[PDB]
Amino acid sequence: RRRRIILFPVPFQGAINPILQLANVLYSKGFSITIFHTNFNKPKTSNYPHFTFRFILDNNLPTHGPLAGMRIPIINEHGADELRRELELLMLASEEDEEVSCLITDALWYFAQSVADSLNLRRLVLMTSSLFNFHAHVSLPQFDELGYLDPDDKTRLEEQASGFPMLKVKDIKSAYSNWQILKEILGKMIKQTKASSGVIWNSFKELEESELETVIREIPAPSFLIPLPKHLTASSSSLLDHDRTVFQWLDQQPPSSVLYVSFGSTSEVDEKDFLEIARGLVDSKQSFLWVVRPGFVKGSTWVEPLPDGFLGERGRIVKWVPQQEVLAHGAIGAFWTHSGWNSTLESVCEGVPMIFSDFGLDQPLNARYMSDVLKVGVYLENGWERGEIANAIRRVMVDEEGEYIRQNARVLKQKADVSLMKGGSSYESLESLVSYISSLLE
Ligand SMILES: O=c1ccn([C@@H]2O[C@H](COP(=O)(O)OP(=O)(O)O)[C@@H](O)[C@H]2O)c(=O)[nH]1
Repeated sequence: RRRRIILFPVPFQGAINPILQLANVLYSKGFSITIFHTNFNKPKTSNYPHFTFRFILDNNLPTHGPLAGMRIPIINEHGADELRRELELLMLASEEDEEVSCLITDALWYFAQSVADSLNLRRLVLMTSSLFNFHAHVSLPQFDELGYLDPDDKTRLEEQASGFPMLKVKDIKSAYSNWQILKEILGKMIKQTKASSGVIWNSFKELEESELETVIREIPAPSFLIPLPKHLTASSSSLLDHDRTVFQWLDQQPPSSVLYVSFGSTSEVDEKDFLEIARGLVDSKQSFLWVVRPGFVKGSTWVEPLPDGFLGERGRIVKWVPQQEVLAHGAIGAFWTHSGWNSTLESVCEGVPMIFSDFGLDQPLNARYMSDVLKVGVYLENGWERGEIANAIRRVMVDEEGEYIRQNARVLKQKADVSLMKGGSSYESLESLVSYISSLLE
């Protein structure tokens, strides 16, 4: 292959997944692929015989928990010299007829821009969160001087934000609840994304059409929107063993009778709220498949606080599944999600309507957009209460009053499918991306 692309993900599941989906999309278009990766949380290299892996940067920190994410600031602050040596030696060791076209990194690797610059290597960024999230980010000054960033101030919560009517004030509070902490790294990510040679968004035009103008205005480099879950699932980059019972169980369930439930990799709840969630599921009387990661419940290894047989025959709790493949199964009627972007987009691409909870960061923004703009789910935006949970589940899955949500999800899946076909917005965006990358050396 004449042209090689180097991709460098952040080593967590929700960041590895889109990068390796993109790597496959680019390999399909004729590029050779080198993955730079930490030894930490490395994927199964034997699932990618067509890729070359080069392990870097970590050849005392915990492997799990919120402290695991400390690797990202540390590598941003201390990895430049090593990344440069690794990039330069690969650039030098290339075949006579081969050329390294560009580096693609997670936007969170803001340190890679100066490194790539110093080698005259173009860097493109893969955004793993939405255009709407970015639009909210760049509106933070206007939020600030309206005081919305004031955790000890608790007013106008249910009001729409002025100048940003798609959001409520509480959404902004929740999303930027750690602002004073994160404003530094957030600012660096945005700066070095704007300074990049191109931004790839895991999205599609018909999903976030209200946001395109913002990214054209705010980012000089070209933007490309590609809905990676419509190209392929992320099953090959799973860091955990998929549960081997769920599909046999799903085959025993009537169509659209199952609520899939997963609250995310790092989310955490009190025992009180955990039990209230369980009560709401039982009260809904719907069948459910619930992925609970060990540690989800404060103070318990897994799901100890659940009483024996409390979930009855209608429910299953597992630790890990191939999520997009589950969402594609005919038994699934709805998805109760924490509103992480991969999960939300997977559900959209499989046409599954959603019930939304959130645990901060971009999740409240995703829930608000999907529930109020697209109207493909119900946002539980006032905590955990068994009656409200049961009503939301049933509205999406059973009630005739929720038909519009179910139909809106079906229509949006069809729009994603159309965007991939020749002539569609995603197809042409990918065509532009391939031509752009191919042009970078001339
Ligand atoms: O049992 C599970 C739970 C999650 N996922 C995948 O893990 C990723 C989770 O990313 P997301 O952005 O939704 O949220 P996070 O867990 O990073 O907060 C998605 O690709 C899911 O399909 C999976 O394959 N199986």
